[PDB]
Amino acid sequence: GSMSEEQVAQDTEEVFRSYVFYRHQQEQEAAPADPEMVTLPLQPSSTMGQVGRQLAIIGDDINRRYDSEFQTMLQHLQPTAENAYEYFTKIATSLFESGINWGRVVALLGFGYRLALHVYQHGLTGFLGQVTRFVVDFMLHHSIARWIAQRGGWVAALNLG
Amino acid sequence: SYIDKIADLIRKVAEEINSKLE
Repeated sequence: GSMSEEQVAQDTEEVFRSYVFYRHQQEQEAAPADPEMVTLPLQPSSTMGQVGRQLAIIGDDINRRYDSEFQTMLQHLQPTAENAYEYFTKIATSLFESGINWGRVVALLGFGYRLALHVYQHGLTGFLGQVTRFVVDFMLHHSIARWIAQRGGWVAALNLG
Repeated sequence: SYIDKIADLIRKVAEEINSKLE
């Protein structure tokens, strides 16, 4: 059968944490990095570490074009540890209201990156571990981990062309 | 309402990512 949703949940933690680290580094000559970002669940050369890295690279030009608008919108929302679960949940639910596709799955990683970075840079709170759980649990509970598993896991995102 | 505006922007980014991945 397919890999389990539990396996995809583990893989998602690895993809997200790698993604966050490599995304911050590619944006650093444009925000302090949360020191927790250098702690990964596994070595970064693992398969899921490579997937996270490649997804960060693929999105670079897209994410740069939307930075100013997202920065303004998050400054207005003022996410903190006290409201981040509510805002993450509502935004993620709306992102997936029409169904699942790989762009939305990868965009959820990007939103998690921006949310964690804002809470740290502006809220002075390290919240990366918590946002990691928000992302993993959201995917588990809204059938996304299952959808991923049934397509062969996260490596599928890099193999659609 | 403002949540919806942010989600709308993420949905736009997602379609750009999807196109690039495909």
